[PDB]
Amino acid sequence: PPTLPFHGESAYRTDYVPKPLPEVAKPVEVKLPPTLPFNAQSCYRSEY
Amino acid sequence: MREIVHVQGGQCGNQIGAKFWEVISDEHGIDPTGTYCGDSDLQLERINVFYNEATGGRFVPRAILMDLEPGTMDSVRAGPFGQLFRPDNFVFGQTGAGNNWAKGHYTEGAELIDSVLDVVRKEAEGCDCLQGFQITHSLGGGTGSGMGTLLISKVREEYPDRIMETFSVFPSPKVSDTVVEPYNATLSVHQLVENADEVQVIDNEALYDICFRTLKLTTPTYGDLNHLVSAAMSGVTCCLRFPGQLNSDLRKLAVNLIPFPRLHFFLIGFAPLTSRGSQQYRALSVPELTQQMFDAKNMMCASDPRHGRYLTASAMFRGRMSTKEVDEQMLNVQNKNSSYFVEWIPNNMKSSVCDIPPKGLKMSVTFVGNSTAIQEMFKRVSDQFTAMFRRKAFLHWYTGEGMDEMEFTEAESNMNDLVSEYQQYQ
Ligand SMILES: Nc1nc2c(ncn2[C@@H]2O[C@H](COP(=O)(O)OP(=O)(O)O)[C@@H](O)[C@H]2O)c(=O)[nH]1
Repeated sequence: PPTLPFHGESAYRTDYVPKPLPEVAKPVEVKLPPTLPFNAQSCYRSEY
Repeated sequence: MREIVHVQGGQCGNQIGAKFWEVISDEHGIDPTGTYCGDSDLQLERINVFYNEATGGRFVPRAILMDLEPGTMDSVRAGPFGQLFRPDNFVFGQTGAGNNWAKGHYTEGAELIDSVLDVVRKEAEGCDCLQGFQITHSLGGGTGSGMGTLLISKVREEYPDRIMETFSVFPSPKVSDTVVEPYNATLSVHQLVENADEVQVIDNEALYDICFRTLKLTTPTYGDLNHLVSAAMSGVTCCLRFPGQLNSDLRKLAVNLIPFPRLHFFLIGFAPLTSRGSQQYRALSVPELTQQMFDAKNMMCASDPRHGRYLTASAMFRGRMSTKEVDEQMLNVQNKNSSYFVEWIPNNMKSSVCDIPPKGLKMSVTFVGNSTAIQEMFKRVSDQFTAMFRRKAFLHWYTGEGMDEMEFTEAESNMNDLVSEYQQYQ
C-alpha cells in the first residue's frame, strides 16, 4: 500500500498571509492667503 | 498536553485497533518502523495525543494490548504496522475465556488484571496527566466482555473525572455466531451503564450493510469492516490533533449529547462513502454530505432511527468548508425532519469543524448521536436473554465459575429499565 501525500492546511495559514502594507505618504498642504491692506485712515488725520 | 490512552481487549478489540493505528499513522505520516515522513508542520505539533517520544525519534502508541489467549496477539504483531507497538504493552494470557463472561471476569481474569494495571498506570502517570481512555472490545465474546469490562470498572475509581470513550460491538439479531450471545451482552451492559461516560454502538450486519449497499463491495473482509469503524473513530477526535474554525473534544461531545447521566448510548455514522465506480460521478459538498449523514443505511448501528426519536445529534465535520453551509444544513434537516427530532431541546444539533480533512478526501463528517431508537436493541437482547434464562439454558457454565445468579435477574432489572427510560422520550 502506498503512502498518500499529506495535503492539509488551516484557515489561519491560508487567509492570514502577511499582507502588503498600504502606501501612505500624503500630507494636507494648505496655502496661506496673502495679506490684505491697511489702507485705512481716521477722520482727524484726513480732514485736519 | 491532552493524551488519550487507547485500551483494546479481546480478539476483536486487538484486530479493530490494528486498523485504528493504521489510519492514525497514515494520517500523521508515521512509517511502520516508527520514523516520520511528510515534511508538514501540521503532522507533528499534536502527536502526544496518541504517541510518545521514545528517545530514538520514533513514536510508540499509547495502546494497551490485551488478550487472554495468545492467538491474535501474534497476528497483530506480525501484520503491517505491528512492530509499532511496544512488546511490554502486550499482556499475554494462556487459557483464554471460552466465550464465558463468568470465568473471564471472576476466576481467571483476576490474575492478568494485576499485570495490566501496571501498564495502564504506567501510561497514565508517564505524562503530566491525560484526557481520556478509549476502550475497543466485544460484548458477545468472552475475552472482551469479561476482561475489558472489568478493566473499565477499576479505571473509574482510580480516575473518576476522566472521560471514557468506548466503542463496543454487540450481539447480532439475524446471524448468531458465539451461540451464548445475550449472556455476554446483558451482564456487561449493567457494568457499562454505570461505569462509562459515553459508549458508541457498532454492529456487524450494520457494517455488512454499509459494505454492501453503499460501498458495493462483493467480498467484505474483517479488515474492511475494521477500516470503516476505524475511519469513524478518527473523525470523532480530529480536533484533538488538528486545528479548525470550531474545535471540540470528547468532553464537548459528552456534555452536549448526554442530558441525563444514565443514558449515554450513541449511534455512529461516517460520510462520505462512495462506491469505487461511483466516486467520480458523485459531487462532494456539505448538502450531500449531510444528506447521506441521516440515512438508516449509513449508520454502523443496526437499528432503524425512524422507529425512535433523535434525542441529540452531533457532527464532527472535517475539511475546508463554509461555516454557514454547515449551519444551513443542520437547520434544514431539523425543520424538515421535524417529527424525527425531540421537541423539548431546541436545536438538538451540535457541530464542529476540523480544518484538515482525512487523506484522499476533500471533506468528511462523522456522526455521534443519542437516539431513543436504540431501545429496540435493548429489548431484543433482553427477550433473547429471558427466553433462555427461563429454561435454565447454559447457566451451569456460568454459575460454576464463581457466579451466583443474583446478578442475572438484577442485570435484567438494570437493562429493562434502560428500556423504560428510553421509552417515554418519544
Ligand atoms: N467488528 C469486528 N467484529 C469481529 C471481528 N472478528 C470477529 N468479529 C465478531 O466477533 C464475534 C466473535 O467475537 P469473539 O472473538 O468471541 O470476541 P472476544 O471476546 O474478543 O474473543 C463474531 O460474531 C464476529 O462477528 C473483527 O475483526 N471486527
